[PDB]
Amino acid sequence: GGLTCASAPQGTLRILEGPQQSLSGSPLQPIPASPPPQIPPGLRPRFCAFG
Amino acid sequence: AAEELSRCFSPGVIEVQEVQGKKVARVANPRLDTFSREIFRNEKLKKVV
Repeated sequence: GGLTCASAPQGTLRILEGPQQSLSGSPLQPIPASPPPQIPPGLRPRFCAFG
Repeated sequence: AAEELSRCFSPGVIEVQEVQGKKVARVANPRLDTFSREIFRNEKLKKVV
């Protein structure tokens, strides 16, 4: 138990978690565009001129 | 063109009728028209009325 000074280390291992990327890199999934306003069907001339 | 003329007016003023089998248009009771003036947006038929 003299606890002498040992030599300098050769290198460094570093352990850390890696993320999973099987999900991302996929084609994007955007929010679907709301439709442009379309005229309602069944619009008729309700007003007829008097006389 | 008679059907376009019938639709560019109020329902009732243009009587489109099959005389020969072909359709011709005539004014029938022009009191019904509201002057929407929609015939003036049809470029071909704004010269015939």
